[PDB]
Amino acid sequence: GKLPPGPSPLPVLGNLLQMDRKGLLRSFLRLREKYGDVFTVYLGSRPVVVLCGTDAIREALVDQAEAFSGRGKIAVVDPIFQGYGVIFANGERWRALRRFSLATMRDKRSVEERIQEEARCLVEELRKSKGALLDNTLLFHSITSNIICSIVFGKRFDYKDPVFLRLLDLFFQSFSLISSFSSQVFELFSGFLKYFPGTHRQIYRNLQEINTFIGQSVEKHRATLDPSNPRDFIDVYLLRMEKDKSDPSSEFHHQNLILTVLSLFFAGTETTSTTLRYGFLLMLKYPHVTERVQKEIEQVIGSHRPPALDDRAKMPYTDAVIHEIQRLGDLIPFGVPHTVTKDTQFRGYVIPKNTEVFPVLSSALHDPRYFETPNTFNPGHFLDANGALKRNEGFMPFSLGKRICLGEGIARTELFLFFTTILQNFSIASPVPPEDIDLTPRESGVGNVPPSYQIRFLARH
Ligand code: HEM
Ligand SMILES: OC[C@H]1O[C@H](O[C@H]2[C@H](O)[C@@H](O)[C@H](OCCCCCC3CCCCC3)O[C@@H]2CO)[C@H](O)[C@@H](O)[C@@H]1O
Ligand SMILES: *C(=O)Cc1cc2ccccc2c2ccccc12
Repeated sequence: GKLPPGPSPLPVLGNLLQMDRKGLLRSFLRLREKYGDVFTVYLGSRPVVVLCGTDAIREALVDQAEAFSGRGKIAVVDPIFQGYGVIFANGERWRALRRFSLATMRDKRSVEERIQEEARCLVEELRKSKGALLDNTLLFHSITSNIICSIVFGKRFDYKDPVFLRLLDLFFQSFSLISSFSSQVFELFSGFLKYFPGTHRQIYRNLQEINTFIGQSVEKHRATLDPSNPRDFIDVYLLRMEKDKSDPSSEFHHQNLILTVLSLFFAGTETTSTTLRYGFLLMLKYPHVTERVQKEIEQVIGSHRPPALDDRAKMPYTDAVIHEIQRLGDLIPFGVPHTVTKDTQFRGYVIPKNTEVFPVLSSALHDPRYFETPNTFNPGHFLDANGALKRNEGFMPFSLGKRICLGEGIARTELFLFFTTILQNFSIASPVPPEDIDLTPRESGVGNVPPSYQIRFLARH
């Protein structure tokens, strides 16, 4: 017995009265001030253990990896996934799906070359605009999704493709709704609120419309399949289904196929797109940073050949900028919920099997032990005296352990290549003066959404 300390819950409302009106994160952080780095809060009738500060998150996700390798539910999307797909699977199912998903993408065209192709495509599209004002939200969604579309469907979509844009539109307005205050209220009281209209029904329709698109893509694949030459993620999955016909315990069937594909879209598009969008807002607010990036781009890569992934090792400052963008961006602030896979002894407290655990990544990315000024943009957080890249234990935007972001490599490959290839060909400007640029996110929840802004991409001759 004895859970981490916490405020006295009510039978139904849990700790509702102890919460902050600003959000779940702001509630989590306010309770840390009173109860410390590891506490219990009751979101409704269920208890969750919240983990604050670098040291405590590492003590759980790294030191007791297996115990904290369990995935928790998110109320607004569970109806879609229902424990199927790689993100929300558990036990043997997750282990199977994740291993497959790693091994599949770990090896036609490499993921690096696909990203380079999208980079080239983006630069060509940005030249068209001829240095006019634009909101980069749409294009940043397109490129990120086009990487996943390349991995999954075995091709990419033109930026002004209407069906692509329509399904992109609805898929992305889903993240806006997921990160809303209303959806956070739904997290606590889904048991009652599910029978009533709300954001959750819209998120339901939007994700089902994509599941439907995936479903029929799977069928186009099943019908154009060449076993000798699997073109993408789906083909490899389908061939795996054939190999596991006789095995009754195989997880490689329809529901897992559909929802793993969505999972790769659901996870591998938005935050990447948002990180890039936040990136350029900071790059507008700090032209001198941008200038030493482009200076480093010039020195290492040139202005002729496109940037490649082995240039990163030779570009510590740009790498430090990217790290710092990711750190300050803080796109998944209270992380994605884990559960303990068994009864777990932790920091003198005992966490009962299947209890939900919240690794607050914001409290780690803003840890004053590891960063001088946690609230100020400073690529220097990741630079030593020699101007070399410097690992920082507080840096965990992809979380840690067995559940670490399955697509870390891909993300950082996207981030690097997109940032460098854009800034190689383009200098940036905005009608808003640097010192007048606001960084406060438009929405804050399980995802942070940076405010929308106008930007110029001016070709460099
Ligand atoms: C800006 C880039 C990205 C960031 C910061 C990010 C962050 C995260 C975080 C915080 C988690 C939760 C891990 C946990 O349970 O603690 C996660 C999980 C996951 N991510 Fe990402 N992500 C990014 C992009 C991607 C990409 C490009 C992919 C692949 C296409 C991807 C695929 C996944 C998957 C499959 C999981 C669940 C893995 C599991 O539960 O075992 N993500 N990511
Ligand atoms: O090139 C023309 C031929 O290709 C067609 O493919 C269509 C298909 O109808 C269809 O696959 C496609 O629509 C794709 C919508 C994009 C969905 C991807 C989203 C899913 C996740 C969230 C964001 C991206 O549009 C394609 C047009 O390029 C069809 O196969 C034919 O009708 C047509 O003759
Ligand atoms: C950024 O990738 C957004 C995001 C990722 C994610 C990854 C795994 C599980 C759940 C995730 C999210 C849930 C809710 C909102 C955003 C995300």
